Amino acid sequence: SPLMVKVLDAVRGSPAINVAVHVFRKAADDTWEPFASGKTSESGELHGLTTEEEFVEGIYKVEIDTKSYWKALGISPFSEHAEVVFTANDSGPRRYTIAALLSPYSYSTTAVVTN
Amino acid sequence: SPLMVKVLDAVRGSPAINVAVHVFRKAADDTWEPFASGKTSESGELHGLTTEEEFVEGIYKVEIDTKSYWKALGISPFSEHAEVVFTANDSGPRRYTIAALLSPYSYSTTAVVTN
Amino acid sequence: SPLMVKVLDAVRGSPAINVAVHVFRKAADDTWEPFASGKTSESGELHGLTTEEEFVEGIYKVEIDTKSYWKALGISPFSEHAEVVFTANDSGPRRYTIAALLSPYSYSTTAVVTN
Amino acid sequence: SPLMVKVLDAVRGSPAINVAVHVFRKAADDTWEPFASGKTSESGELHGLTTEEEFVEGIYKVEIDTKSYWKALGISPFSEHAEVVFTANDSGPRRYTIAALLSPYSYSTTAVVTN
Repeated sequence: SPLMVKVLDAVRGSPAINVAVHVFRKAADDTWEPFASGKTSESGELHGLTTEEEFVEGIYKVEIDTKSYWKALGISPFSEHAEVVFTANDSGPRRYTIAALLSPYSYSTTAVVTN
Repeated sequence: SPLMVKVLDAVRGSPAINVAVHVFRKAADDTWEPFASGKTSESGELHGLTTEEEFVEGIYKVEIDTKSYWKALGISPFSEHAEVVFTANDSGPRRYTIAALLSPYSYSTTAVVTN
Repeated sequence: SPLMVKVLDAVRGSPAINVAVHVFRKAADDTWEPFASGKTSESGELHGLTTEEEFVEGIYKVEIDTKSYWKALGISPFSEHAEVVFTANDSGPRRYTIAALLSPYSYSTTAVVTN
Repeated sequence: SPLMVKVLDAVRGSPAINVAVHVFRKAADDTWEPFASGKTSESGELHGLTTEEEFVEGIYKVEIDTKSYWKALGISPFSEHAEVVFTANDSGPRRYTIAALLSPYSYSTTAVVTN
């Protein structure tokens, strides 16, 4: 899959397991159509989201549903979800990994773009 | 203002000046309604966004136009906008400071919530 | 003070109060010599560490006693101390603000350097 | 290896390649003795640092030499190196991965502890 999502839990120092992830692609009407989704594995990773054929250039939104994750651990978080909006570009490297580091009130989202 | 946004540049170690920030509030019909907007000052902070009277309970979206900030520095970044979605004032009125740290391929969001 | 340290709690979204901070300066013989120390205030900031006259060029080590902060909250964290090692005033005198964000298994260090 | 180091470059959105990493263990005299070292691979990862037999409980320091990395990319950084001081504990999970996210003026170090 040209798009992968990896999530780490900075409170427990663990992969963030069973975190729902939703990917949307922006349509011609400037609305977000569902594109792909899943839940992170025991390794905190979500594979198989899409294929090279389906992941064409465009604007994508990745929603990592962090609020539900922290609620299940018993910690009240700040945000509804971590949101990454980005443009997929064919000229750059072929694989996009969205790496999220989560704490309840602070979090980072980084794109590692490789091939 | 009960809502304050601070934007910093992690490449140069400086405040991020003149960055556009748009705040939306989810309406009854689930659409994002415009709420407030402004641009960060020389300190990287955006003050005067709203007031205690206007900033009622709700789901807010803070959109930091950030790709634009980096492109102004000659950097083609990964993400279009930093986006922070949070429920505000659900336990009663609070003061929210959202600090966004900008890197070309990465964004960090931190919220300090006080009384 | 040309050197300011701010400590924030990423689990609770609050300043980190009463955190011990020790600053060292590398001596001619390569040992770390004590330079200044203090404890963060209710805002999470430690002011009054040093002066323009005392903070000369050199290699400085900022040690944030942080494992101790987390252990006081009932959290057994990964790291003993947040540690920031930097050369200061090598291009001339500057003002340094170091912001440390504390999580149990993670620490983030940000420096804002101004004139 | 029970200890692994992974490093990401938030300016380029890439693994941080060829980054020198030094691990020290604290001795009875409170001095840091060299323990293991290496340089990150094309994946930004450093494998084979140690073995379960050699990595006993104690206090360890991981120095990721970030200054040299940013100098080779043409960006003046804040810090001499990212430093992680931590205590290895036999009761917890067996594998420690130190995950570093680097920008020139802001960086995070997280321990992912698994088995």
